[PDB]
Amino acid sequence: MNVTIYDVAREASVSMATVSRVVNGNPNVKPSTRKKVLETIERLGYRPNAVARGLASKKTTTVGVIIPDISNIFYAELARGIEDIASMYKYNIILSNSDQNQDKQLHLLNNMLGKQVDGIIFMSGNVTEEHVEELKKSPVPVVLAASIESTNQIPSVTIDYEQAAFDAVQSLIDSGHKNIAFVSGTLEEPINHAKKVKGYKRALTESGLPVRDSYIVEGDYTYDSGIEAVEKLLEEDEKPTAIFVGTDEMALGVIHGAQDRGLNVPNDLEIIGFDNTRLSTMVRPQLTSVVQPMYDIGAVAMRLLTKYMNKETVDSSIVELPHRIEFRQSTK
Amino acid sequence: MNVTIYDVAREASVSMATVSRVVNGNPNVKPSTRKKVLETIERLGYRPNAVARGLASKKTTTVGVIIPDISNIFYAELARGIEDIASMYKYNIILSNSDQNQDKQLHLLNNMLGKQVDGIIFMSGNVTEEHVEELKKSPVPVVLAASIESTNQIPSVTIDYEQAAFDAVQSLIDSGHKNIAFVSGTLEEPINHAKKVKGYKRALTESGLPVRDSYIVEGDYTYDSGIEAVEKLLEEDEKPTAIFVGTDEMALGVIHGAQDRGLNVPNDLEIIGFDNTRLSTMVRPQLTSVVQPMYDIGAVAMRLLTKYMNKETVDSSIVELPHRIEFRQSTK
Amino acid sequence: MVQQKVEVRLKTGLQARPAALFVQEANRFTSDIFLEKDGKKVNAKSIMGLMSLAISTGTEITLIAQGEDEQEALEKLAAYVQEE
Amino acid sequence: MVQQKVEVRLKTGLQARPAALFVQEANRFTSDIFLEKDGKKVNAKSIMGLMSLAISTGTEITLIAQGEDEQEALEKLAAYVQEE
DNA sequence: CTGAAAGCGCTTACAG
DNA sequence: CTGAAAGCGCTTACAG
Repeated sequence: MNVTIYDVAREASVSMATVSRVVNGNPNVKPSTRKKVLETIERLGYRPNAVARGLASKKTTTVGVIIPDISNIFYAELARGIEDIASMYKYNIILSNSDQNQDKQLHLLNNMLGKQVDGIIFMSGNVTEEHVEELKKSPVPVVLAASIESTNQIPSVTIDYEQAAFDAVQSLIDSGHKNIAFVSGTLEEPINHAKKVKGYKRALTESGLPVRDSYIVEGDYTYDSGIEAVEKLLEEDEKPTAIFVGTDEMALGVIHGAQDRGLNVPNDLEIIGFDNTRLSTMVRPQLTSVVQPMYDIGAVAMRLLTKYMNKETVDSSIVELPHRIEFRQSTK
Repeated sequence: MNVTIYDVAREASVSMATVSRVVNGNPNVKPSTRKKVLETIERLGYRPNAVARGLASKKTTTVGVIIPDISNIFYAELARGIEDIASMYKYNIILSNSDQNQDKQLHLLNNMLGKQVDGIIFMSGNVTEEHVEELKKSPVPVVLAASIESTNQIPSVTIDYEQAAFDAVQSLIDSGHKNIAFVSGTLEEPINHAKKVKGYKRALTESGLPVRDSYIVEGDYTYDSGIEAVEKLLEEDEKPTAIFVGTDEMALGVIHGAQDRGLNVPNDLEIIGFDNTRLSTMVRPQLTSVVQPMYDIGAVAMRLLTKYMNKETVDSSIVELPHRIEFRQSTK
Repeated sequence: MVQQKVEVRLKTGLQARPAALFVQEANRFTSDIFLEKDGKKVNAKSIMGLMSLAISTGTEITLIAQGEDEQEALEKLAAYVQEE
Repeated sequence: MVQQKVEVRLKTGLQARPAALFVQEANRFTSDIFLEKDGKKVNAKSIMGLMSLAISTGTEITLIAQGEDEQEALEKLAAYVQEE
């Protein structure tokens, strides 16, 4: 603030352009004089001005993250991963919540973009055609996380939500279960009606089981939204022998819905969730869930992004980590 | 990047100093010419450079938050609150994790400080004498969150962890319970051995009950760390009739520890947790917990901080929101 | 100056983000707005204040509005806190 | 070039932050380091690679180290993944 | 209302 | 290795 690169040029009897060379660290100075410069720095408390460096270097060492809601354990981990890999590449971060709505996103976007970010990790449950054609001309590199967008005109690390759903809904089938419903989140989120539902129905039809509109009910994403659906199933003639859920909490609120109706899990019904949240092992019975490595999805998207700003070699802009299933006390 | 305030000075036939007046919005320009300026801006796509404005205004419109670990639901909410109140005052944010260790904190600190933040919300489980005397001379305003630091030389919004513990440990007492243990987190965190434990023991001694070192056991902060402690209590002669826990998860892992040992909650033991996490209502039985308004603690600390940068009137630098208790299926 | 005593059918009450939304909602009105709670009243367009009361479910509170849009304001605020 | 086949007594395995720590741990060695998994091997100082294998508990994997501190490296890495 | 000028702290090419 | 100079895009006081 008061001690500049100028005042080091003073106490160092060197040139302002010298002082810069030492801080940034570019080899090419007299070590004999170099240290002459590293002394004053420690001696004066000279903290370089990241801003002054920004205007002149045309780079900031900062990525901006647009994330739905940092208060949900789900996006939480995702955030850490991004934060970590970034803190590892000496890249600082700018975070904010998009509340999932559009006119707030494009805003955060265009904003950060003016803050001069050197990059952007962006994740939303809805990547409207608009945003794509918007991100596409961003002056700085972009990379999506946990997000789905059909064209693939933008680099993105994501997992195969369809297989995920499929490979789980099948688990049920191989266990004889021929009447398994699916408790889903907002059906409008393409990462549901275009990935999970199809992955769900792909498993039924593929093995020759029905596909009626009485096994796939909607509802919000929290605990409660799961207590409802359950009720709707027992109180119906297509007795659901088991259920697939696109969120752990939801499931957790379905396990309960049923025990309150006196039924026993799994003797009366096996239930498999989605995400494998630390919350998963928290329930009783223990919830078997579809693993979605969020910490990894975030770490990769950032790491990938750094491998763009620094202009390294990308071999694929469609990265997909794998998945599994953690069988527990909710299934045979 | 290519369209500057200069190029608007061009297409607007106005002065560079004119163009600035309009963007920042300071009344004092010819509305007739003002609009002449707002047109080119929309017409050219002129996105101002937040950096150039930063070097010249000596203000950035950004606070930096130092937070322990953004992956724990606890700090999660805390983050949202800070993020919200900030996004409300048009103030951008910079987040990072201190992993709770010191040489990483002072680093994040001194770093952000060089990034030129206009302020800092800082929360850690340990505010060593060092950091204080360090924060104290920060060139920009600081404010602590959920954090404890005895001297009070730094503005901070916090709740009364002692009362909290007291007013909860008493609940037990009025329910006859005279043998209640306390499952605590890292005892070394002043926000435990200097706030909760005393608040715990203040309740015993005050009502004339004992205070033996066989009711207050340590253990990590997660689910598992709670399964242990429980075991240590049943398998002991000072039969714990109930237990107080400094974290919900921990408790949640104690409720279980006991049912697995066949005992019944609460007939065999009432248990009250701490934080009142959304995870609280997730358990079965439902966990009665000490309410600690994190979303509020964060929103206040930021809001307070804004009411410092803008140099408004502060009436207290020791803000404390209140607390309560959410009785549920874990107590009579 | 328009006044009204209201319940708060909110589940979280006036805390957490709901609270925070209440305040932003309040600012969509030019009318100085206020919220009284069992005696202490604070500015309802201020996060500091509103959050210091920690108004939980079941509590009844008087809300005050004085300005061009006091009816409009009040209409909305009470409405919001009504959960309904 | 020093080699070793190891289990991975880790509870989360080589995923989540543990994974991420493994990589930072790997970089404290000048020795080019690698990790083989059932056939595919990636750079162990690279987050991209290590995370694409998604190595969970119970899996045995060969780790390779070639450099001034290959023993030192290996000693530590295998050690880490050993949970023990 | 409103130009012209100087200055924010660093860097980046350009001559030694 | 290494100075001197110009320039990053905006703002801030200073004269109209």
